[PDB]
Amino acid sequence: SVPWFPKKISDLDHCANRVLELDADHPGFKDNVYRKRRKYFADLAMNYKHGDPIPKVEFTEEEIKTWGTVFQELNKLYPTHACREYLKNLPLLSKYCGYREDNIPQLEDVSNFLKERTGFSIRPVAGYLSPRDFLSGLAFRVFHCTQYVRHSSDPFYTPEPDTCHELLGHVPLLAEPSFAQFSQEIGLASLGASEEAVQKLATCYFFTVEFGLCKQDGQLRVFGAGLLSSISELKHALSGHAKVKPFDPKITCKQECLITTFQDVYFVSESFEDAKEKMREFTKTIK
Ligand SMILES: CCCn1c(=O)[nH]c(=O)c2c1nc(Cc1nc3cc4c(cc3[nH]1)OCO4)n2Cc1ccccc1
Ligand SMILES: [Fe+3]
Repeated sequence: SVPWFPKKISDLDHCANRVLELDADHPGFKDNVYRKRRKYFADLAMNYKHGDPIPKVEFTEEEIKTWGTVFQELNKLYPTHACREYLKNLPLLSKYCGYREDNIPQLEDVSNFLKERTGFSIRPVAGYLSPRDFLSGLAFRVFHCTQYVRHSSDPFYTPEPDTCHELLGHVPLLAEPSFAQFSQEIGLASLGASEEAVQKLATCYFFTVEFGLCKQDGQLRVFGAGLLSSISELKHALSGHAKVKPFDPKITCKQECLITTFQDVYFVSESFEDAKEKMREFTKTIK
């Protein structure tokens, strides 16, 4: 008995809304106005259907300032920290999608850019989905993406994904063919897979797509989106203070995914091609 899974891109309409409303420690928890703004974003995502243009948003001066603060600091770090594929694609986004300190890019523009480059596209998502449903988007080269901005009281830290994390952390690598293929194959492996297998694929995703390191020309570089949008952990990850291990799915999938602190350990992939090969070998063992 295989569980239901999407068979075509529009089938994500039936799981994208199955969202499993701020946590007590959220910076905007007591902010009625921010709460109202978040309801606005959540409704845009809930009402979205595949085929729609993604609704364009007029961001407030406050939201744009928060983005600018994060953008400015992270861009100082990227040349010495980010992998070559990230650095190659970031300027294309400045040119074609309006990445600037004083402008938050629109998801529809970024989606059109990705569609041309690698066939990836964006779907706005209200909030957290099951790992099964989130990974199933990747099978159709769909990235479920938050559209809201973090609270302005703390521009540097966010307990959840926001659109700064999506646009600065995830998008430049989805524009890279080798990474897009790697990501899609995680989604494909997940379709109709056992609960057990889905969880293991989710953890492998976490320690590559979200917090991965890679080796390039003998150096350690960052490709994980969660690192690329966190000023403090981006620096920490390439400091001598961090614990590092080679990416190895059978080992990596045993590691706990930390959400409110720095990771205990980071995994180093040799290349996106090699990570992809290692996942192919791994998925055979859990089908
Ligand atoms: C299968 C992987 C786990 N996983 C899941 O099971 N379901 C998801 O919906 C999911 C997810 N992962 C991410 C995307 C994501 N990026 C993150 C970056 C972070 C983070 C959490 C993140 N979740 O904390 C540290 O930095 N999402 C999208 C998401 C959207 C809105 C709120 C939370 C999460
Ligand atoms: Fe993420």
